[PDB]
Amino acid sequence: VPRGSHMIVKNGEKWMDRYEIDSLIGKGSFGQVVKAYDRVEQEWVAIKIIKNKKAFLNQAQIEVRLLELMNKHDTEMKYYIVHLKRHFMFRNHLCLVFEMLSYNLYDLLRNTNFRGVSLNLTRKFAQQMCTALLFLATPELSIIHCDLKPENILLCNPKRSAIKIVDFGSSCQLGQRIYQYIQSRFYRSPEVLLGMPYDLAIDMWSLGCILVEMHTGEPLFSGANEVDQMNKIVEVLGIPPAHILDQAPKARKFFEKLPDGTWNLKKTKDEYKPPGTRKLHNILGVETGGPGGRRAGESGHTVADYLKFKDLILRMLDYDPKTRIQPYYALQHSFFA
Ligand SMILES: Nc1nc2[nH]ccc2c(=O)[nH]1
Repeated sequence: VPRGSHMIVKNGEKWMDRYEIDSLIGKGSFGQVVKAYDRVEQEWVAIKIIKNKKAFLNQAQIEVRLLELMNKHDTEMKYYIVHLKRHFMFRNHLCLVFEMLSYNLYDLLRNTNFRGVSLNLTRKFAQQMCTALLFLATPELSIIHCDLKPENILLCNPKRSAIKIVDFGSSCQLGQRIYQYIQSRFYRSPEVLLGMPYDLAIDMWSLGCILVEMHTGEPLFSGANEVDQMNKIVEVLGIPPAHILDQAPKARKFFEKLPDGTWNLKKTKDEYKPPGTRKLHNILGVETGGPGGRRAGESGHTVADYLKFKDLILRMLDYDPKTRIQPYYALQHSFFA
């Protein structure tokens, strides 16, 4: 019995007279992902190999149950979610066989030297992500991904705009509270930072953050820790509404209630732009040629196009999860007309 939790996988070995192991795609907390040729089906697959560790086996069983639930649906909207072909035990590890995709949206931004992709390509990603979130919001699914980020959105083909969401390992269904901290910090909603109840609206928050980053090349809210994160959110969006902070278990981690009942930022131990003064209108360069002025004298980047993009993003970054724009209504926005 091996001492380590990982599977030993040798490039070029063949599993079960079927899978020809090519190479390592990625390592993660869960285990590893290997590129393999399925000689039976004559196609590339990505095999996600789960560590022999109880916590990761449990996350992976949730992942399998949620992906299989999604597969029973007929709608074309299910094809924005990575397809689980099958799963098996091999050398005492749970192995999930996925369709093979191309590189992730972070890799795409790196290939721009972090100058961002066009507003036209951003629009195509936005429309597909809003469709994927509408699918997850189907009542019988009610799935919260809980870890949307550029690294978890993959292109199907390196020369095309089609994308899929991957990695439902941290996912849950509406009403569940499983993990103490959720979402990647730069993409983490205010309700999660505040220790408030969370629903599918946390994934729309993440999507808003992602789409700005895809066009500017830089994360909207690049916090070094939860306090720095909330402070970067407040630079752009102002102090959250009182009706939210008055109910937030962790309001006093970031804010302080003054004698008159109004909320301000908490005093530091002893630097940010004043609340609401880092305007998204200027981050996007709506009137000034887009990010860094670089989109002036290119088509598809008009002031009208930028106002529609800014307006949709600010509806996705509503502090109030009850009023934040829902996928069904985001798809009807004039940005997609
Ligand atoms: N390239 C690639 N394809 C994949 N499909 C499913 C997961 C995954 C991945 O991590 N990389």
